[PDB]
Amino acid sequence: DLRLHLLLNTSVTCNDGSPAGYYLKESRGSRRWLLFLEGGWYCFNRENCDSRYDTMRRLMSSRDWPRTRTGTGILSSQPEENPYWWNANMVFIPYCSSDVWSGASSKSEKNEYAFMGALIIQEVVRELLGRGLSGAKVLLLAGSSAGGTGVLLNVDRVAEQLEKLGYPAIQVRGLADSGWFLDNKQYRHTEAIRRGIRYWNGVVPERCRRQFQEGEEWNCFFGYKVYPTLRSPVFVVQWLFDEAQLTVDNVHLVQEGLRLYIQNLGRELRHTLKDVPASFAPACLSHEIIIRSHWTDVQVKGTSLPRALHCWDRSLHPLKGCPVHLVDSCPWPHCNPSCPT
Ligand SMILES: Cc1ccc(C)c(OC(=O)c2ccncc2)c1
Ligand SMILES: *[C@@H]1O[C@H](CO)[C@@H](O)[C@H](O)[C@H]1NC(C)=O
Repeated sequence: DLRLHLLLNTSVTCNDGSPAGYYLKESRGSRRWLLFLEGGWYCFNRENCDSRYDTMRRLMSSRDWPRTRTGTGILSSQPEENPYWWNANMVFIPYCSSDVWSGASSKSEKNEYAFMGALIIQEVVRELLGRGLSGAKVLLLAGSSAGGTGVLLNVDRVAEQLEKLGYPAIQVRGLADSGWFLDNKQYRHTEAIRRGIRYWNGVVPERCRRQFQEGEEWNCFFGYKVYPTLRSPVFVVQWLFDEAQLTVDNVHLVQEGLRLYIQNLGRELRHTLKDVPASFAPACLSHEIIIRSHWTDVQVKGTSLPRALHCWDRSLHPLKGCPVHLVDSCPWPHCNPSCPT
């Protein structure tokens, strides 16, 4: 079990002004630290945030959080469940800012809600340095869905923060799960991101911001555009037929037009990953994420995700029998027999 700690700086808050926090399980025989960002869509104006506050309140508030959580999948401490990093120090950071981990805006006389995702990550890191993170060799910033996009937006800021605080020996890396989206044409008929950034005072990585310039920061929420601007090593996990991508595209899984649309989407996703040397992209229709207990089952070309992640660790010390670039080439959901059932 991971134990809850509410932030000691109580001005770094969830949407409703309650303190943000993190769940921690220490492993004193390890210098590896895994910090996982929870996902769960976002809200982008007063009216849709009010609706989320009525029926998704744990994603906007710490008032009802439980004292403990069980680590699962990549956050499990059992070797059978987690062949990759079972002995690491484990951190789960709840998503209570509704801003894709991008916000830097406090509640005030003009703001009904606080959007502080980018500042929550910074404050968690700062408070962990006093609890053993100061001695780490590797900090892996991981996350799923909105948390996976959050990794892409924040990994280089964590690296810069640790450099400026005087910890240049900690190697910062990212693991983005299910957060690599395409700004494609819908099957039936990006503005939500543009509106959100303004409402949240959202921030994006500086090298990407300098390319797209003022007003066009929404581009940096798209992995294929932001990834080439990043300096930290990043491993990308993405289903070729991701269910959230299909939802945004107004597809609900077939006649000829939809067959062509689905095949073209898988081809486009594969194309965006061609020059991503550390990646795992199975040809499956899924919303399943890396904290699920059976995450070990899926394989690409005979290699599982825990194995590919281990090979990535070795590569940061190509390797014989230890691949890190694993992208399916077959063109239809479940053409890989190991897809989640
Ligand atoms: C679940 C989730 C979390 C965060 C983001 C940014 C998501 O993607 C989009 O909002 C988006 C995708 C493609 N075209 C336009 C918009 C989806
Ligand atoms: C608490 O966090 C805010 C926002 O990052 C910061 O401005 C403030 O200085 C912090 N307080 C302390 C005591 O560090």
